[PDB]
Order: sequence, then structure tokens, then C-alpha cells
Amino acid sequence: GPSVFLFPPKPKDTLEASRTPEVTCVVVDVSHEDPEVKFNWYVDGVEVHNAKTKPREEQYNSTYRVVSVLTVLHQDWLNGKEYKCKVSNKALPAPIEKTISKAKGQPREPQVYTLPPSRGDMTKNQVQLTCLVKGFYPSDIAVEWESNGQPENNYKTTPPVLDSDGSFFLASKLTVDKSRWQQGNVFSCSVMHEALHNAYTQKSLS
Amino acid sequence: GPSVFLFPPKPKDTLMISRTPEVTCVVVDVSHEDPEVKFNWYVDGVEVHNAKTKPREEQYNSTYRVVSVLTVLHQDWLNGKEYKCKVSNKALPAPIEKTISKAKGQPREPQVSTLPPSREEMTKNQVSLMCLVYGFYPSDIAVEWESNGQPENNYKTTPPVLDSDGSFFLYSVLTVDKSRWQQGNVFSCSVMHEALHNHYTQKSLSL
Amino acid sequence: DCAWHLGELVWCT
Ligand SMILES: *[C@@H]1O[C@H](CO[C@@H]2O[C@@H](C)[C@@H](O)[C@@H](O)[C@@H]2O)[C@@H](O[C@@H]2O[C@H](CO)[C@@H](O[C@@H]3O[C@H](CO[C@H]4O[C@H](CO)[C@@H](O)[C@H](O)[C@@H]4O[C@@H]4O[C@H](CO)[C@@H](O[C@@H]5O[C@H](CO)[C@H](O)[C@H](O)[C@H]5O)[C@H](O)[C@H]4NC(C)=O)[C@@H](O)[C@H](O[C@H]4O[C@H](CO)[C@@H](O)[C@H](O)[C@@H]4O)[C@@H]3O)[C@H](O)[C@H]2NC(C)=O)[C@H](O)[C@H]1NC(C)=O
Ligand SMILES: *[C@@H]1O[C@H](CO[C@@H]2O[C@@H](C)[C@@H](O)[C@@H](O)[C@@H]2O)[C@@H](O[C@@H]2O[C@H](CO)[C@@H](O[C@@H]3O[C@H](CO[C@H]4O[C@H](CO)[C@@H](O)[C@H](O)[C@@H]4O[C@@H]4O[C@H](CO)[C@@H](O[C@@H]5O[C@H](CO)[C@H](O)[C@H](O)[C@H]5O)[C@H](O)[C@H]4NC(C)=O)[C@@H](O)[C@H](O[C@H]4O[C@H](CO)[C@@H](O)[C@H](O)[C@@H]4O)[C@@H]3O)[C@H](O)[C@H]2NC(C)=O)[C@H](O)[C@H]1NC(C)=O
Repeated sequence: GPSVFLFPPKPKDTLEASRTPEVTCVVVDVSHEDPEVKFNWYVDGVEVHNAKTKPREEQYNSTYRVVSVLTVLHQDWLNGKEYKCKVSNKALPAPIEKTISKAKGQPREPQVYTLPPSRGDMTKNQVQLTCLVKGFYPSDIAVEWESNGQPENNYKTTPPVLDSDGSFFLASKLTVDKSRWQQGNVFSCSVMHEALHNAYTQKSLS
Repeated sequence: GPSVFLFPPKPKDTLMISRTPEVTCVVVDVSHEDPEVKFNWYVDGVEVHNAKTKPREEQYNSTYRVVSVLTVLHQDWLNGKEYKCKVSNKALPAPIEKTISKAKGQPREPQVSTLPPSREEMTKNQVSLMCLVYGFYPSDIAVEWESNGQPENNYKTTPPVLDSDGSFFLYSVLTVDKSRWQQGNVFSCSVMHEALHNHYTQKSLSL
Repeated sequence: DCAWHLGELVWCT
């Protein structure tokens, strides 16, 4: 029968007051002969009623993809509230329940450090700028680069790696033209994380 | 019926001439009613006969795990020969054939750069040394740390990330007690990759 | 020449 996948909100959306965080209950392999799906949502056991169903989408393999979305408050999610989606379809013996929440454990502040390019790597058209983010928990984070108010697009970020102390670390690498770095331009590494002061920090290098 | 998974050899095994690389054909979900598995191996479509079957392993979930291992030459793998494992078993409607080889692409030389700890990290009991390895292709690599001949085990290495130029990069972080760094000890990042001279380089770091 | 790693042969050309 149908399968169920329940997704968290994006870290950025939980960490910015302006943004709207949502938990998404995706039901695939819904049959043409029974597309009707009852969703019941529960927040830490208590049933809630403010969920909206996305428009139904046919998949081309003659099954429907039905999606239900629940808006969540920032605090609630960050306070470790569990969200349960109960999916009930007639092609089921019993309903499918799924639960998600933030990862369990004491949150820990990221340590953010900027590292200038190597001296032995200066005979190249472009230089590599480094932002090390270590000592953070949970792994939910966002990392970006900017310069003089403008966002820099030529960067890549590693996914978080579990450290031997039980926190995570990552590195973000910005690639820029050598002349730009030469000219004394300032580049900034911006980090967003629940355990930062105002969920935000910034470090710069030149 | 059974399923097949074909595993490459470890980058270290392929990059060190004093090691022995092998490709591994694992067959899982082999039934108690039909345990017999016929293996045929091919190297660039040419059959080879020097594979060896590992001891049959009971999994305690109704099935067997059956593994055939094929020794391969370093240069064959690195030259990009394709290895094919074909698996036949009575519970199979048709034989299952898998194939692996080194990823296709003109190999590229990793640039290895060392990065001293941030002055702002000098508040903690331990500091972080970085080895940035960028611009390599393929993603098969080995990164390790040493000091005074002895290997340093207190490090973590990111997985390779696809960069905008279609090469890979990674960071390796060695964490040491601050005192060791303060005292002027030398730490080395060792990288092994097919596109380095003799598949090996090393960069050093001290205050 | 040849490359070594912790007293073990890597490669020679
Ligand atoms: C008929 O076809 C359908 C449709 O499939 C598509 O079409 C086919 C032909 C192919 O082209 C496919 O590649 C297409 O997807 C089949 O449906 C698929 O079934 C799969 C399994 O049955 C299922 O795999 C599971 O995926 C999970 C992760 O899914 C992510 O990422 C993938 C890849 O990037 C993406 O395809 C998915 O859509 C999904 O993407 C996320 O969507 C969520 C929900 O919206 C996003 O979160 C929200 O986003 C909004 C923005 O609108 C907003 O930001 C909100 O804040 C936020 O909540 C999220 O951002 C998206 N992520 C990305 C990266 O884009 C895996 O977790 C899961 O693995 C788990 O299950 C297994 C066992 O437990 C284990 O392997 C594993 O350990 C995990 O536990 C599954 O692998 C596919 O997702 C699903 N396709 C779709 C589109 O949903 C169907 O199977 C087929 N019918 C039949 C009968 O086979
Ligand atoms: C009965 O149980 C068995 C056994 O399962 C174990 O026991 C059970 C009870 C549980 O406790 C499990 O936790 C245990 O695993 C079941 O068999 C399993 O079936 C799975 C599929 O159904 C299969 O998943 C596939 O795994 C691939 C990767 O497997 C790796 O990694 C896992 C751990 O993550 C490891 O357990 C596996 O054995 C295997 O490990 C690698 O082995 C190779 C070869 O030995 C190693 O390579 C060699 O290394 C040596 C040195 O040691 C030397 O250098 C050689 O030269 C070199 O070749 C390698 O080092 C090992 N890796 C690691 C990390 O340790 C995935 O690729 C694959 O994914 C792909 O396919 C999926 C779809 O099927 C897709 O989702 C995906 O996109 C990919 O395309 C699968 O996930 C399990 O591996 C397998 N377990 C074992 C032990 O074989 C069996 O199914 C079950 N039966 C029933 C009826 O339930």
C-alpha cells in the first residue's frame, strides 16, 4: 500500500524569525481507487487542527503523492517538541504513524574561525578561504559567505561530521579571484545555529 | 531471491604497492533451501579464474551471506579496467551481473595546504590543525597525520565534496593538546592519491 | 625515486 515520509523544517527557517517553519507529511503510492487520506496531527500527544493539505499530484506511475503540511512555531520546534503524523488510508490494515523532532541532547555553541589561504598556494588564479565551524550540537546549521553587503556564490560547504566529543564540525570553503583577495577586500563567513547568541554569528578575514 | 553488492578496493590498497587490493562480490539473502552460488568473473569482458570464495556465513535471519573475492592488479584498477561479477543461484529467475571500476575522468592532482589554529581558538585546552586537499579527481583518496615518525590518531576527515570545477575537496582536522602546539612540535598531513608523484605527498606544520 | 609512509612502501617510478 501507501508509504509515509515525515520531514523536519529547514534549519534556516527555524532560526530566522521572519521565516515560516513547517513539518511535512508526504504520503506516496496512493491508489487511484482510494486517494482519500485522513491526516491526524499530534504535538507532544495533543491533537492539533491547523494543518493544510497540498494540491494532489499524479506521479506518472499511476499513483498519487498526497502531502499534508503543519506550520510550527520556532520555539516549539527548538524546545524539542515531538510531531506525529497519523496517516489513514482504506488500502491499510492499520494507520501509519510517524514522529519527528529535533535531535535529543544539550545544544552546544558553534566555534567559528576564519583561516586565510596558504602562502604556498598563491601562484594560482583563485584563492581558497576557509571557515571552520566546530563544537556544535545539534547538527542543524546554515553557513554563508558575504562581502560588502553582497552574497558570495562561489563557495562549498562540507556536511557536518560527528566529532569524538559528541559535537559536530564542518568547513566552508570560498573560492575567489586572487586580485580580489589581493586588493584587501573583506570576506565574511556567516553562521546560523540555535545555540548562538540570537542564533547568528559572523567572522571576517582580509 | 538473493541480492548482489560489488565493492571496490580501499584507496590505500590500490595506492600502496606493498598492499593487496581486491574487489568483493557479496551475495546476501541466500536461502537454506538453495545455498549454492555460481560466480563468474570478468575483467574487461574477459573471464578470469583466480577468484576465491570466503567461508559461508550464517546470518540468523533465515539466510546465508556468500562472498567471492578477486585480487586485482594496482595498475589494472588505476587504468580503469571494469570488473564484472556474475551471480547464479537456483532462486534466481535470471543471473545478476554487477560491474565496477574506478570513476571515469582525467585524473587531477590534489593541492595540499596546511592551516594553523586560529588565534581565537587558543582559549581552549586543545587546538585544531587543518589539511585542505582540493582539486583532486577521482574522489578515491587517503589522508592521515603523523608526528616524530609515529602516527597521530586524533583526527577527523570530511568526505570528499564535488567542487564547481568538477574536482573534489575535503578538510582533515587534527585535534591536539594546546601545549603540544605551543612547544613547537611538527605535525604532518599525509595524502595518498593516484595523481600525485608516487601516489604520495606530505605537508608539515608548526608555530 | 620512492615514497614511504610510516616505514612502508607506497610506490616507485
Ligand atoms: C512512483 O514514483 C514516485 C515519485 O518518485 C519520483 O518519480 C520517479 C519516477 C523517480 O524519478 C524518482 O526519483 C522521483 O522521486 C515514487 O516516490 C518515491 O518513493 C521513494 C521510496 O518509496 C521515496 O524515497 C524516500 O526519500 C526520502 C528523502 O526524499 C527527499 O529527497 C529526495 C531526493 O532529493 C526527493 O526525491 C524527495 O522528494 C524528498 O525531497 C524532500 O521533500 C520534502 C517534503 O516536501 C522537503 O521538505 C520540505 O520542503 C519544503 C519545500 O516545499 C519546505 O522547505 C519544508 O520546510 C520542508 O518540510 C525536502 O526539502 C526535500 N528534500 C530534498 C533533498 O529535496 C528518504 O528519506 C527515504 O529514505 C528512508 O526510507 C528507507 C527505509 O526507511 C531508507 O532508505 C532510509 O534509511 C530512510 O529511512 C526514501 O528513500 C521518494 O521520496 C519518493 N519520491 C517523492 C518525490 O516523494 C514512488 O515510489 C513510485 N511508486 C512506486 C509504487 O514505486
Ligand atoms: C539478513 O541479514 C543480513 C545481514 O545484515 C546484518 O545483520 C542484520 C541482522 C542486522 O544486524 C544488520 O545491521 C547487518 O547488516 C542482511 O544483509 C544486508 O542487506 C542489505 C540490503 O538488503 C545490505 O545493504 C546494502 O549495503 C551496501 C553497503 O553495505 C556495506 O556496509 C554495511 C554497513 O553500513 C555492512 O554491514 C555491509 O557488510 C557492507 O560492508 C562492506 O563490506 C565490503 C565487502 O566485504 C567492504 O569492502 C571490503 O573491505 C575489506 C576490508 O574489510 C577489503 O578492503 C576489501 O578489499 C573491500 O572490498 C566494506 O569495507 C564494507 N563497508 C563498510 C562501510 O563497512 C550498500 O551499498 C547498499 O546500498 C545500495 O543499494 C540500496 C538498495 O538495495 C540503495 O538504497 C542504495 O542507493 C545503494 O544503491 C545496501 O544498503 C547490507 O549490506 C547487508 N548486510 C550485510 C552484512 O551483508 C539481509 O538482507 C537480511 N535478510 C533478510 C531476509 O532480512
